[PDB]
Amino acid sequence: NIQKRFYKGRVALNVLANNIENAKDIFEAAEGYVVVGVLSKDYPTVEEAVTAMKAYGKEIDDAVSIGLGAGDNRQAAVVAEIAKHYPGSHINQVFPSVGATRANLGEKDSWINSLVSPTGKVGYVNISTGPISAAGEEKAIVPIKTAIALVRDMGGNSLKYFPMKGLAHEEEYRAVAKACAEEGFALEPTGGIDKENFETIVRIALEANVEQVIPHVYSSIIDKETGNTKVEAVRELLAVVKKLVDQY
Amino acid sequence: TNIQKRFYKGRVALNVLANNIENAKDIFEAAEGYVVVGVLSKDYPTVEEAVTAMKAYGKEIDDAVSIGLGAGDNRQAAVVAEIAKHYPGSHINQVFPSVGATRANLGEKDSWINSLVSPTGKVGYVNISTGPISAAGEEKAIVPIKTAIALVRDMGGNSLKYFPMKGLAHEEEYRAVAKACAEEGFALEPTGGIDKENFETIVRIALEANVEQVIPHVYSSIIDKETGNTKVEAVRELLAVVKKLVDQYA
Amino acid sequence: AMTNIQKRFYKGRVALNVLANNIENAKDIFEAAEGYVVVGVLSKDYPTVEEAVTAMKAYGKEIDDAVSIGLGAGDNRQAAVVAEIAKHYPGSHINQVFPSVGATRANLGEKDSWINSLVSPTGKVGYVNISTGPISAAGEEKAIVPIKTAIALVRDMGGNSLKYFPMKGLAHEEEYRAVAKACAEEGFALEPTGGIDKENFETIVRIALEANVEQVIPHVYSSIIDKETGNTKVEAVRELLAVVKKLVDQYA
Amino acid sequence: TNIQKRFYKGRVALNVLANNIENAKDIFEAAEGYVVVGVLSKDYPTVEEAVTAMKAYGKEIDDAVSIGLGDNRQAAVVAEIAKHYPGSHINQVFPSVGATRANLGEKDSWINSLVSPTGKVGYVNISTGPISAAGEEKAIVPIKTAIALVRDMGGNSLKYFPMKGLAHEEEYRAVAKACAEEGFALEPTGGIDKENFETIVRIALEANVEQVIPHVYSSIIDKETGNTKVEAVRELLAVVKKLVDQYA
Ligand SMILES: [Ca+2]
Ligand SMILES: [Ca+2]
Ligand SMILES: [Ca+2]
Ligand SMILES: [Ca+2]
Ligand SMILES: [Cl-]
Ligand SMILES: [Cl-]
Ligand SMILES: [Cl-]
Ligand SMILES: [Cl-]
Ligand SMILES: [Cl-]
Ligand SMILES: [Cl-]
Repeated sequence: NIQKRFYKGRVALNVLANNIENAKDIFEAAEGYVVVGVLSKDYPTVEEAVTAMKAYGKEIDDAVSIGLGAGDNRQAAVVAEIAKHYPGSHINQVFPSVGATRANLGEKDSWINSLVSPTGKVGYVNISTGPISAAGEEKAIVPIKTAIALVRDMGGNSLKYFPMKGLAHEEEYRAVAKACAEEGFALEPTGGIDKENFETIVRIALEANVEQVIPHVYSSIIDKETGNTKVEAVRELLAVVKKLVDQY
Repeated sequence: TNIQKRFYKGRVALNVLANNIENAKDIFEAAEGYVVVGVLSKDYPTVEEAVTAMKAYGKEIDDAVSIGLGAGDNRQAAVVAEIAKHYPGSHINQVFPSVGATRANLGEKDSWINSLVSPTGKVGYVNISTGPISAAGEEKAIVPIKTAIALVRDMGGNSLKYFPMKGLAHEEEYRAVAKACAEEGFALEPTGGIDKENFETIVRIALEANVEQVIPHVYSSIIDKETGNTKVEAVRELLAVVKKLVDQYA
Repeated sequence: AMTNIQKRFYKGRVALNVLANNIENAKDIFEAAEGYVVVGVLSKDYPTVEEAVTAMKAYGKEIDDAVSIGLGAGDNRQAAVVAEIAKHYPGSHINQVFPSVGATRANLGEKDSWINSLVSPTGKVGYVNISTGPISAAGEEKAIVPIKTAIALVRDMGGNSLKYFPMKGLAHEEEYRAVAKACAEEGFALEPTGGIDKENFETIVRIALEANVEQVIPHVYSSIIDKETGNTKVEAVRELLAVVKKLVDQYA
Repeated sequence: TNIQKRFYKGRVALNVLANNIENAKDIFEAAEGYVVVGVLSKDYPTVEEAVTAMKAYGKEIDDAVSIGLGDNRQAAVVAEIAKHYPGSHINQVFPSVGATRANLGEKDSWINSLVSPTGKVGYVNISTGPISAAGEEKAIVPIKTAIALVRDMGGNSLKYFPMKGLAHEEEYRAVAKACAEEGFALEPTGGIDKENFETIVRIALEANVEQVIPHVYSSIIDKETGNTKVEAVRELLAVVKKLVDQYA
């Protein structure tokens, strides 16, 4: 399960894999403190996504993160369906699909995040992150702790805070980290995270006393030519995680 | 059978409770079938016993069963979600955060699921924090009505159950809910404190706003406490008000 | 001889305003606050002026008449009811909508009380919305006016403070500071209301005292009410009093 | 004995001052009853003396007395007089309207609300009490927002003062249009004389203000006796009939 993937129980990386070969190199470079993203959108049917994800899982101790694909809400229903057949270790989901996904897991255990977004209003998140809700003229903009309580009632384990646009919403992010710490809830900062702002983003969460943090680092560490997530980048991220977690 | 068969001229269906299966049959007759009959999960100690009972009701009333929490009791949300794996009924009462689980659990079966959202004292806004953990929070998620509608659609729900209304204590709020539902093409289920003296007003507000589909819930106000039965004459009276109003506005 | 409400301000600067579930809760609150509180009793909770008057007198008998007469639920239809209650019972403090202040002061007659005036944030620093009566609040446009012009009108109508609502906690912080500074310059009192909780209370009181407002009445309602018992939490009142003392003890 | 009897064809009532009871009787006759006669609170040292006087005037002219300020320092005096004598018509400053209404109790009367030209078409100055008029800035508000406030305070009309004759004509016409649209009465005052009276009343009538009370003070008063000139009242009534007969 996912609890094995947190360095000292505090931080697990989430990065994408180009293919199974890349997944294996990533898992090794992270010393196992990682869940590896496999994207539902890369496969034409639920059936094919399941078979692929089981194949990844076999090589990396089922440390698979089931992905939408950069938070793409068109894939929410697909991910909910996949959960009937494959739990992975970690599941990315939009806010309104968390309940369906948890129900679909049935007797299987997994960890499900809930995508909520910056609003420009410190203290408040946008929970309207499914297909119909994201197409609304207005969004449901709610205090962070009220979103956490709803995610709990729906069977989720964390907030996926996306799109962060790196540090563009840093003040808002600090408030989300504080609320998560106060409620004993996990946090997954995502969007525009790179080797340069990674330390800051993870430190903010640990300094706030968020117990479990899963930073997501996607295209910024992907080699454009080969498409592979770079093993040296994964090393560098892990080095940061250790430096920070050892102190906090 | 699809709940759509239960709406008079496609516009209004009653939701009332039944005390036993005979009472349910009498109600279904009195309403000319334009009703779903509430059977409460909280009246059964196991999901299995609730399922067995609900199927027995459904056999006698063309499956026009409304699966109840029990006065919106949020502790029954998980029970109702589990019942949906085994019995879809025609109509399911659920709290906002449990709609998605309930829809998923229906599996290959179809049914109609409402979503409990509450008055806030703030015209234009509803409280969606109606599950066990969310309702215990110090603050609630108070959102514009249409944003709640959109979320309910993404979770697989069919309507807003607007509760507790306290009759017309929140009339201005309720008017705004009806306007939003009409604009969004979404159904509305007014509930709480509805009786023979405010039923017409409450249904009229929704129809005048051009809400397409309305399901008013009328519970204890029409129950004879001596027998425990929902009063058949009350159901006939409510049906007559429905036909008058639907004929006027449809 | 001191006015009743002057007795309710800690060192003359801050009086709490909280609701009570019943008389015993009111008594408990008044003790927890060391009397530096007025307790809200809402007119909307009574179906006649006479019943409200009886009830409010009964609260007053137990808490040195430290009753704050309320509208209830923000329902501006209660403004006329509050104005009529004032003919019979002054309490210590009266909540009123801007256009109903004058009738309320007139109806007090020979009786003494402190009357606030509801004005609202506008999204425009320096300006408040005074269109808070039944007809005016339903208008196509609102009377949006500089803060001091609202203060001077409230004074001509017989009121004592601005009730600044709805604050949404610290959402209108910049607008609120401008209201506080204008109140300070005019020697007028301020009653911040809406979304105040144990976490933002200190900042809300500090913004006002730092700007040199002399008398502040923060209203703390749902955030300190136990939803299960309906009581305003006595331990929350004790905590808020401790904050008030810590601030006020260094603000002169 | 209410003010509705004082409007010629239900449209226009004069308001002019009386210097003594004989002058009041003469004015009431000259206007054929289509007048409220002003008695100034400031002409008496106490409320009680004003009340005794105003009652004596009213006895002679069918209660057709307009209670006058004469001056915002008299606002509180007028509010107090209203406890004891309603007249038919009461002049009041904007912030004292609700006190005055409340003081009337069960007695009926018509209360105006003094609001002022601003130099900004569409906007009136409602800061017309003693403290408000002494402010550095004034509350300058859209006309219809003033009307709604006056209604919430229990007033019946806007007293638009000081007009300075036609110096604020564009503004006045906009006030008339707004009053007509809202079904509210209007009382033009300040510098009205025999030369601009027709123009001022025509503006209100073409705007379709239902009830208009033009106030004509010093321009028709004999300085040597203090009396309002009875022939001037007849001249004004002739203009009122000539105009109003075209609209009613
Ligand atoms: Ca099958
Ligand atoms: Ca038709
Ligand atoms: Ca000072
Ligand atoms: Ca000092
Ligand atoms: Cl981003
Ligand atoms: Cl229910
Ligand atoms: Cl109810
Ligand atoms: Cl100052
Ligand atoms: Cl608020
Ligand atoms: Cl003039």
